[PDB]
Amino acid sequence: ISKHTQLSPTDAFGTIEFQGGGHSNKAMYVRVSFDTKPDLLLHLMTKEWQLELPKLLISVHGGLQNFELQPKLKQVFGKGLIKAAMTTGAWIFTGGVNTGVIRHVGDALKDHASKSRGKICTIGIAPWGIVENQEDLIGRDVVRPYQTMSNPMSKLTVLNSMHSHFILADNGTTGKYGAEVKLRRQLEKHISLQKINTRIGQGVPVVALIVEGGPNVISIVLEYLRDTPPVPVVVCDGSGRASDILAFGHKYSEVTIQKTFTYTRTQAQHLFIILMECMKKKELITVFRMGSEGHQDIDLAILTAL
Amino acid sequence: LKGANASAPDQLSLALAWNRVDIARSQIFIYGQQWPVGSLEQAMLDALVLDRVDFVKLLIENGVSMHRFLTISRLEELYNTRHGPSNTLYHLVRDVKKGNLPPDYRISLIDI
Amino acid sequence: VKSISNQVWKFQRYQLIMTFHERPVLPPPLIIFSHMTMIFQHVCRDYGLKLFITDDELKKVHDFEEQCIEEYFREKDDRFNSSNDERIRVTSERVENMSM
Repeated sequence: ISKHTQLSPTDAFGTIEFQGGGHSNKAMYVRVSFDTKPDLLLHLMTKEWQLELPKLLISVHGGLQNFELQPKLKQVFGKGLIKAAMTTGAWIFTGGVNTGVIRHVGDALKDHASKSRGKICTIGIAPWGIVENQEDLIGRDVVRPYQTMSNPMSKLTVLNSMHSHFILADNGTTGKYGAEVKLRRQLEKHISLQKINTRIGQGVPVVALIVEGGPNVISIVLEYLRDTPPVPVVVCDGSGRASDILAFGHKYSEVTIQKTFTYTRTQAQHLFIILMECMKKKELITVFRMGSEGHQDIDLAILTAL
Repeated sequence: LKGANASAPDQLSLALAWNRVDIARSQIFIYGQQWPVGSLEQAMLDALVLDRVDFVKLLIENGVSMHRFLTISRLEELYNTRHGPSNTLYHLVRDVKKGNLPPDYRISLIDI
Repeated sequence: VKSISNQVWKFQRYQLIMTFHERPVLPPPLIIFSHMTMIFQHVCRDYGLKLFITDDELKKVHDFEEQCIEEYFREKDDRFNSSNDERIRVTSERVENMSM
């Protein structure tokens, strides 16, 4: 149908504990609609959850495919991200479901809480339909036990643990993505316009971090770079997917035969227009590499981009 | 392990019997094991009675929840185990019940 | 002897306090009046022993205790991994491996 869903009030918001994991963790959760204004969400975030305005905002993008990272890359990336979010008070926006890079940042947070104090306010904005248990959370303002166990044939991925807060976006379908992306971008834009405490007159800076990804990662990076206040983008080469081709295009820029990767589709179709646009706006892009160039720490790479 | 080409519970049971935890941590628990339903809880029950702290911790770390695993029947089976170190529970039970119990008596939670 | 006596006295403070909490109000010379009050009432610990709490206070106390035990274990591990013996042993093992 043409989005013909009645706007019944929300009936799933409160706290959930993750049972079955290797830890005891709590996470506030609120399900909302895709038309919620960013100001209302920020009011709920700063008032009901008691979260101050952050001094740094990190957006993490990746591929929903459950990819794999080489040794000594995931460790360095995880510790750099954790240090960059721990030394300075920062929010880590993630996909939310336990797929791909979100599992990697969940494991990075798992290593951090193993041997360090403090709490990292990691916010996962995930669609409502793809959670394994749409039920088992309908208790309003009450604790609901949750099972971290997952099965391959469920077709609905469980919510990743080690996430301090959640926001669930609903449009009606179940098993289909693309219901929170506009909400996520509008929330980031609204946070960026919020004034930081300093009286100089700058808003909360926003950075984007890309790992692995796929065809949509190029489009998202291009949309980030074309916004009137530009958002710097940091890319890791060793992932293998379109992050690697972005790292290649960062080198020897201003080789079309070298653009035969064929990981997306047949060779006849190409996105060379948007890739050349990205290489045209390549001063904002900063690429991380181990020993090949500077910024051997992910923590130093992200901060110097801002 | 790879020579048997058996199911994951068989390899896990072999590693549990050998009391080699790092082999199970590396070789067994890998990307998409596709555990059969009820296998992990059976392995937890087997690891409890054999006094394997490391394996109980490892199974807890990978999805096994005690709030669903533990029941009255499983606790009763735990209290009647034999594949473990020596204990003085039977003598205390005999003293409380004044030696009226027949041989090979089945302990119950009321006795505990 | 004096350290043991101090410890035993601090232990017996509790027994003394409970003994005088159970005690009736009147002193022994005129305890006769209250010694016959329970006779008629036979055929007829809010604080000082316990402290009854509600559910919300119970949950808050449980979370506080959990935070305390987690902090204690983390502090113990951090103290152990920074002692001189551990550093010496780890350095020796890594030096031997590096030499090989």
